[PDB]
Amino acid sequence: GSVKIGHYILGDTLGVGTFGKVKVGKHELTGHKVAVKILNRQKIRSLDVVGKIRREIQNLKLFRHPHIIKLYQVISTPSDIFMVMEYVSGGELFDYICKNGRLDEKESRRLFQQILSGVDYCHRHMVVHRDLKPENVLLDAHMNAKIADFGLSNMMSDGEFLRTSCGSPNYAAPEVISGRLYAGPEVDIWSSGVILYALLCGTLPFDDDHVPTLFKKICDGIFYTPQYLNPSVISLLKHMLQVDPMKRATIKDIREHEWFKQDLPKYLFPEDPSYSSTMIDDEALKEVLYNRNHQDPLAVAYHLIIDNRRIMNEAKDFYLATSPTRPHPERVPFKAKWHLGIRSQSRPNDIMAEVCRAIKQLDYEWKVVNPYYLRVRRKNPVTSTYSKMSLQLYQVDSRTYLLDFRSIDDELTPRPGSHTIEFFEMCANLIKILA
Amino acid sequence: PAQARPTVFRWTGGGKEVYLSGSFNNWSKLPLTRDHNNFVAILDLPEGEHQYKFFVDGQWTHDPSEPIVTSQLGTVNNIIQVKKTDFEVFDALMVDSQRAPPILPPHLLQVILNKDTGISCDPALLPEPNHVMLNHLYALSIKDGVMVLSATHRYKKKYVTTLLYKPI
Amino acid sequence: SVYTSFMKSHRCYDLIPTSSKLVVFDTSLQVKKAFFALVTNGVRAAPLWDSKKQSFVGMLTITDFINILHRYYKSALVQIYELEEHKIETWREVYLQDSFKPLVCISPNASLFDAVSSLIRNKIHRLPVIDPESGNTLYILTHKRILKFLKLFITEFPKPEFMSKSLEELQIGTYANIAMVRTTTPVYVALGIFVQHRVSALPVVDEKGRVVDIYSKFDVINLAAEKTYNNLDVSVTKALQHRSHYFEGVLKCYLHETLETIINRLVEAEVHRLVVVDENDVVKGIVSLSDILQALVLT
Ligand SMILES: Cc1ccc(Oc2nc3cc(-c4ccc5c(ccn5C)c4)c(Cl)cc3[nH]2)cc1C(=O)NO
Ligand SMILES: Nc1ncnc2c1ncn2[C@@H]1O[C@H](COP(=O)(O)O)[C@@H](O)[C@H]1O
Ligand SMILES: Nc1ncnc2c1ncn2[C@@H]1O[C@H](COP(=O)(O)O)[C@@H](O)[C@H]1O
Ligand SMILES: Nc1ncnc2c1ncn2[C@@H]1O[C@H](COP(=O)(O)O)[C@@H](O)[C@H]1O
Repeated sequence: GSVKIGHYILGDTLGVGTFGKVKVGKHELTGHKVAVKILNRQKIRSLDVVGKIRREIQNLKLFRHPHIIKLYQVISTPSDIFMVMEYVSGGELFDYICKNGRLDEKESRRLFQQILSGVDYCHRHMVVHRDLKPENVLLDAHMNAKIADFGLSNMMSDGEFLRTSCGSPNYAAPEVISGRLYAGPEVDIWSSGVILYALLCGTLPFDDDHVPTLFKKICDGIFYTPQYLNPSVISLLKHMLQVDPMKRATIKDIREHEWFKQDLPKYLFPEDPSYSSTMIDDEALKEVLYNRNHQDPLAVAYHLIIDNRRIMNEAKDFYLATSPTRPHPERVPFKAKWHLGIRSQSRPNDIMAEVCRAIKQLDYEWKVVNPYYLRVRRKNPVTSTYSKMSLQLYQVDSRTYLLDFRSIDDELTPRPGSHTIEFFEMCANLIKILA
Repeated sequence: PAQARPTVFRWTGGGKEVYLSGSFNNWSKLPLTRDHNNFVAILDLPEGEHQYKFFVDGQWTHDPSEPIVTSQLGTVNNIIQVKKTDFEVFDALMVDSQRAPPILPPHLLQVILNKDTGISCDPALLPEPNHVMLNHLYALSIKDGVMVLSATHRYKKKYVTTLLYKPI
Repeated sequence: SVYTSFMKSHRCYDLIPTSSKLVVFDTSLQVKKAFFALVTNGVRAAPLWDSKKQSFVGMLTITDFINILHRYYKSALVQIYELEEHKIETWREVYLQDSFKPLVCISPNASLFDAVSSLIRNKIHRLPVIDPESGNTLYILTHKRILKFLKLFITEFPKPEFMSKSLEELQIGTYANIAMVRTTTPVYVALGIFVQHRVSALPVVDEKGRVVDIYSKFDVINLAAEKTYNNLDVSVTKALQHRSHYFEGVLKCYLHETLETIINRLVEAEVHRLVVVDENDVVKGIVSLSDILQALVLT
């Protein structure tokens, strides 16, 4: 007898994983090849990712996109979980660059457009890969990029930041190696910049055998630009590799960049850069894979009305506000400066003590997760329900610190009052004391 | 259908020959395929109890790390119960589960109400918010005995920045 | 109809913009501070929140600012005491001693036919969209928002014959019981006309009855912006001088013009009403968005 799961005959080991090995497989009838990621259930219990594994399976299985590895099926056994995925024969992009050296400009751009399309698709679905690098970018027989190994990925939540140490130092953003909080799309963009550099130069932009030197090189953002590099893509690299995450290029910026726009196929970015819906986008949906796959009429109709809405340019100002001729009639006759939470120049220990005694003064219940992190709950004296908020002390500068208020969604059914206003009133009581 | 349920029999150790004998195969010798120090066969088994034993380099033995049953005749076999909950992925994962202040992220320093918008559009409209900015409390310095609080929240694909005017 | 069934199909959520701003007032807030807040945030109306009841009680609009001014204004030599010393709740108590008005709102999953009906039935220009689950007010729905949504997202064809029918043949708008002011008419008198007739705007006419300007309820909020509200003795012309630098002539229409032409003009201009005029600009009546939406829903 052989080793056979889901009619596939398990072959040689492609690669190893922290939880389990990845093994090629071959259909006993058609000879179709897949990649089977074996997850030992007792191992995923030892370090408890069981919820994280459950989530990764959900998201990856819903994903469809040419340049992301597809998850065909997840087969469960008493001792093991089998993830059946598409198989690409070209292997790692890293190995291809090792063997063949640097790719020319047109081939580097062709692959980078495919890779960034996958990265964009992940961000639209609120997923950050966090592991992006040539080792995790595979190739098929036709040299199409395939993004793999979402094991280190994460699902982004509203109002939350990610401090988790991830990936590799060479591909890690300056804020990642510094342990600073980040949103995470800007980190995938940094990694994509290093991939783009590796495609063009055949070497890594930040590398050193001395680890402290390497971490300084990354935080300095200084890398060598070879003479043969197009100044256009150099400007693109400088923007993606910006140390400041607020000055770092977005995917919208890259799509607008002239070097990226050249030769770009339409299937890679069928959608507007915005990750939020527009009136025009919904219009097509109301009229009732195709966007990312080769064109089909049902897919074609979508672009048809999108291009028809664009040519006129008369419908865009309706659904959203542009930031910078005829003034809007209601904007003509009508400055307050907003700020985040409340600031204190006192000691971090003193301001946390003042908060805690004020939480107690208001008869609020609170749990201490971190010295600077608090989770506070207030019972509404009217509706007899509970209002939750999280408190985090941040450091603005040397002498300045900031208390951050953040609302927490409840799990309740339709409920009395306003969840947003109840959050404001709860903060209002505390702010009144602290001010 | 439910009568074929994939079950992994894995022997961890060395050997020239490793066989699997169980109640399912009528105690015959099924050769296990080796991958370094692991010998494996995957069998589709009916629901319910099965007893099995390994033949390793001429020695009949059982897996000490796996459940066993001892017969009144002194026979020691490994025993496995094939159960439906193991073959549903999310049911299997359901039973498996059962210092200085952090530097302020610059993302939160983007204030949607401080952002100025073109004069040619509705004053009620706002730019598209970053998802990390959602649910965070923003405020105005208390003036005239009135405190103003604001936060941006999401309703399905739409966002609403709510301002509350409350007196102190 | 093409429009009637369209409003029956779509949900209020479809009209909610991607990112918008919403101002909410606590009912214990000083009512003068609230009207200043409407100017600061560029908002014409706000939901009222009672912390005691933990519920949205109602809406504060510019009409309430008009009612307060007309009621308590005495002269320019004496401050308006009630405007400064009242709280939103205290004037609401004065405004409706025996009469009782509830909060008219709508669910985001309700249709447009429901929304247009609610605006017409209650004679309101502000319909708050409130999610029944969270209890949060999502958006403030208006006539202007709905008609522009209809114009943008409805194809011209099929086109009903009624769209090519003239304004006169359709009998849309008010050609009787006109509410107007002379160019010299004091602001206080105009506020009184707003209170009695309860109309959105007053056409400003000359000696010959030709409309040279228009004074709407929105224009009244400029009194709070400039803090000139304590002098109401000035004419409506002087009150409208603030918009003089960039103003196009009063938007009008003729009885022989089609319904489609009028709807296109209003959606493009983003205003609530047109002044029906003859060739010398003499005012024959008014066509508002409430007149149009009542015609599109009924038919
Ligand atoms: C490091 C580690 C990771 C995972 C792990 O758990 C599992 N490894 C497995 C290997 C196999 C397997 C698959 C195909 C095979 C073999 C043979 C030929 N072929 C063709 C073994 C199976 Cl079907 C289940 C497994 N579960 C065990 C260990 C471990 O601790 N090694 O001892
Ligand atoms: N949704 C609503 N619920 C209760 N009262 C309202 C609502 N909208 C407007 N009003 C009141 O109706 C009157 C006319 O306001 P307007 O909508 O500006 O014509 C004012 O007294 C408003 O406070
Ligand atoms: N200046 C005005 N004089 C008389 N009626 C008007 C005037 N403006 C609007 N109306 C009418 O008042 C009703 C509500 O319109 P509006 O107040 O513009 O929402 C409609 O029947 C209009 O025709
Ligand atoms: N028919 C019109 N002609 C000229 N201006 C108008 C007209 N309708 C409204 N406006 C102006 O539009 C602004 C807001 O009007 P509304 O929002 O319709 O009350 C005010 O400055 C009005 O004077």
